[PDB]
Amino acid sequence: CPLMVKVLDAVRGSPAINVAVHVFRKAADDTWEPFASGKTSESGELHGLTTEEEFVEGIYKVEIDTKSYWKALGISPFHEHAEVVFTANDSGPRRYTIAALLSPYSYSTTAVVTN
Amino acid sequence: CPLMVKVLDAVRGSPAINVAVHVFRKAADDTWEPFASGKTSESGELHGLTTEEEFVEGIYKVEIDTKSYWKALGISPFHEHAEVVFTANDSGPRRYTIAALLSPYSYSTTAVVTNP
Amino acid sequence: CPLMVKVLDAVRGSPAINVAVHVFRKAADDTWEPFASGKTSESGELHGLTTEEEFVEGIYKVEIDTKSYWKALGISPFHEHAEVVFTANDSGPRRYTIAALLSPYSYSTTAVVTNP
Amino acid sequence: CPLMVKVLDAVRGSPAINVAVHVFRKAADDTWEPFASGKTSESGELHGLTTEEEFVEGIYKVEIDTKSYWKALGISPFHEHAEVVFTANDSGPRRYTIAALLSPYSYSTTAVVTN
Ligand SMILES: *B(O)c1ccc(/C=C/c2cccc(B(O)O)c2)c(Cl)c1
Ligand SMILES: *B(O)c1ccc(/C=C/c2cccc(B(O)O)c2)c(Cl)c1
Repeated sequence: CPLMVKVLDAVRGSPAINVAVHVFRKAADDTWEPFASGKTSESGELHGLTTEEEFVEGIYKVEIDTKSYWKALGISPFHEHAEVVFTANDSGPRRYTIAALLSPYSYSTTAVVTN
Repeated sequence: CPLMVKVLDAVRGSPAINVAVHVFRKAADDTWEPFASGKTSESGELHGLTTEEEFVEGIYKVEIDTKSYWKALGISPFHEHAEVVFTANDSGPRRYTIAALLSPYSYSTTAVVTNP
Repeated sequence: CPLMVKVLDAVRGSPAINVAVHVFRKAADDTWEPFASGKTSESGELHGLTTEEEFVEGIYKVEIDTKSYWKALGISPFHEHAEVVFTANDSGPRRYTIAALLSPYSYSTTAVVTNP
Repeated sequence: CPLMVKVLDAVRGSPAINVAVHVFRKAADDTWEPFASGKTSESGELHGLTTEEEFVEGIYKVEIDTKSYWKALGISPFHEHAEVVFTANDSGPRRYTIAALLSPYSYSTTAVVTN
């Protein structure tokens, strides 16, 4: 698990369950090609998106469908989705956790990058 | 205005209006003495808490009554309040904005510190 | 001023000054068309991006160039930028403030939406 | 583990390691009595603070010594510490994770409350 995504709900104080997540890698023509996707688990987590062989250096975009998550809960959301765009850098063995904390009109995201 | 408090609502996408704020200052005997208090306005801002003369070096606690705020909107929030504790003016007088972004089970706070 | 962007620095406790901001609008062919751009001022605010006439219903993307900002301070940040994507004015014209609080490996964003 | 504390570093993108955490419970005279404490692990986590028998309903304060954490890294911090004050409510079996994401002039905290 070179790449994990974790999503939390700031309104209900819970994991954000069954949230669609799409990962894209930037191509040479500078467009976003699908790379991996899934739905978050009961623990708000999404594992097994990629493997260390496939997860090469490059720019990646993690898109979290926050709008559908809120809509299914009956709450009026602001954002179309939440997007996290970052460079994967090989300099040193790294595991990446992309965490997002969601509110209807706000979100915050952080990266936890470890050996 | 050496100390201003700004409060936003992350559920409604609006200023957080009518939020009670209490400020304390740590006294010599190490207890929290009441220093100033007020209510955020329609813009979510609380001005006029203190003056440059009164706002001396010290350790201050800004306690924002988040629970009352959420309860009136029908939500039973996690936190009793949000408190922000910091040393002020120890390198000379500064202007401090204490900003908070509120959700029922979460909040964020940041400080903007400027030199007049 | 129907659209304003405000950017704060969580490491320095200050406005984030000289941050490039690019705004796009989703066109009919579903591509992102350049809509407006600018630089945050000394107060971390970016005013004057658009007008009530120009700022029609649509899906907008506000892209904040966080990486350039951190790089100039010597920090190699995690994110390429912060992007904020939202439908605007679909219930009539509103005023939008897009606020962001920046750290090298993290950021938060919130929207304040008011009705004039 | 009825109560867990997790602390992350937003500047370095890592767990906040070896951070002192103090938990207090509010007493009848409305003063804060020490309840539990520890230092965060290598994963920025602090487990085993209490047990379900001891963790009764009441108001608790979690104090995170953020100032010492930043000082030991050579970074000038704003806050004296970060404090999280909440009511533990029995209505339903609950596990509490108090998470905090730290910057030198800012922090955010959320509660993840699950069965
Ligand atoms: B939590 O991660 C968080 C707290 C606070 C803010 C916003 C602060 C703000 C917004 C508009 C104006 C001012 B001011 O200096 O008058 C401050 C965010 Cl985005 C996130
Ligand atoms: B502030 O706006 C903020 C606070 C906390 C988080 C996420 C915390 C987290 C990350 C990974 C795992 C767990 B856990 O419950 O084991 C919690 C963010 Cl993104 C932002």
